[PDB]
Amino acid sequence: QLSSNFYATKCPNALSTIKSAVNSAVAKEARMGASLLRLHFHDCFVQGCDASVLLDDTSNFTGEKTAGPNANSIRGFEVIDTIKSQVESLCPGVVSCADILAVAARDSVVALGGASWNVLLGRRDSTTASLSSANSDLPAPFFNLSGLISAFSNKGFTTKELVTLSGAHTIGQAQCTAFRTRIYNESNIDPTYAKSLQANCPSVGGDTNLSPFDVTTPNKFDNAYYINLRNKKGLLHSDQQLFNGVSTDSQVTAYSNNAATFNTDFGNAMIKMGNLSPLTGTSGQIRTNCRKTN
Ligand code: HEM
Ligand SMILES: *[C@@H]1O[C@H](CO)[C@@H](O)[C@H](O)[C@H]1NC(C)=O
Ligand SMILES: [Ca+2]
Ligand SMILES: [Ca+2]
Repeated sequence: QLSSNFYATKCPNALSTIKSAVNSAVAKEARMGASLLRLHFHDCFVQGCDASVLLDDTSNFTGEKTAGPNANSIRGFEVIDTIKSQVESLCPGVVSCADILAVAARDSVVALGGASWNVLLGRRDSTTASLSSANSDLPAPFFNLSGLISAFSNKGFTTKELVTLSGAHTIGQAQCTAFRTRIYNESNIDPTYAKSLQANCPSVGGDTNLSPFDVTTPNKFDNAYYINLRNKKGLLHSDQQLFNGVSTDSQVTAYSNNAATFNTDFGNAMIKMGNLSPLTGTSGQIRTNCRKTN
C-alpha cells in the first residue's frame, strides 16, 4: 500500500526537508550516512519497518536498543530527532518515523555517491518493540555463508540479494571487537591487510577501535566492496564468506566488474526491504517524538 507520492498532498516539502537534514549531517560526518542506512536495516529486519528501533526503554518497557547487535553499535538517533522536529513544524503529525528512516537511508546512500531509488512511503509507527527478535533475526558477523543465507531467507531474500545487500558495507566502519577473531585466527585474508588491521585492533583490548569496511573507498558508495572480497580484503568473517570458492563467488565477481548492475540491484533490494511487514492504513500511529509512543 506504500507509494512514493504518499506525502504529495499531506506534506509537499517533507522529502526536501529530510534530504537537507541528511545532506548536512552526512557532510559533517560521512560515517553518519552509513549509520542511518544501517539503522533502517535494523528497523526492517525486526518486526517490519515500523520505527520500533527508535523507542527508548521506560519503567514498563524494554526496546531493541540493548539488543546484542544494537547495543553500542547503531547510531544516528540524534539526527533522526532533528529531522523529526523539523518535519513536525512543517506539517505536524503527518510524516511517520518509519518513513523518515526509509528516506534518510536513501538520501545517505546518494550523499555518499550511490544511485538513488524511489522510496515507497505510507508506513505507520509501532507501539511495540522486540528485544528478542532483535537478538535472533539480525545476523552476526561470525556467521558462515549458509547461516547468512538462512537469515535473509527468513525475510524473503534470495542468496543473490544477500550478496547485493552485503554491498552496503562499501561505506561505514566496524569496531575492532567485530573482526578481531578474523585478523588473528583466520587464513582467508591478505596477510598484509591483516597485519595493518592488527595495529589499530589489538588482540587484547581496544574493542572500540574502528576501522573502515571498504579499505579502498571507506566513505563512497560503490562496488569496491566486491573488489576487496576478490582480493581477500574483507573486514568481517561474514564479508569474506561471500568469496571463498562458494556459490556467491560469481555474483561478487559480476559486481566487481560492473558497478551499474550493483547500483541498480541495490536500489531494488532496498525497496524490497522497505516493504518488510509495514503498518499502513489507520493502524499504528504517527509518533510526534520517535523515542516514545503518543
Ligand atoms: C550480511 C550480514 C550482515 C552482517 C553480519 C552485518 C553486521 C555488521 C556489523 C558487525 C557492523 C558493525 C557494528 C559495530 O561494530 O558497531 C555493521 C556495520 C554496517 N552495516 Fe552491516 N551487516 C550485514 C548486513 C548489512 C546490510 C544488509 C546493511 C543494510 C543495507 C548493512 C549496513 C551496514 C553499514 C552501512 C554499516 C556501517 C555502520 C556505521 O558505520 O555506523 N549491513 N554491519
Ligand atoms: C563456521 O564454519 C566453520 C568451518 O566449517 C565451523 O568450524 C564453525 O563452527 C562454523 N560456525 C558457524 C556459526 O556456522
Ligand atoms: Ca522494526
Ligand atoms: Ca566504498
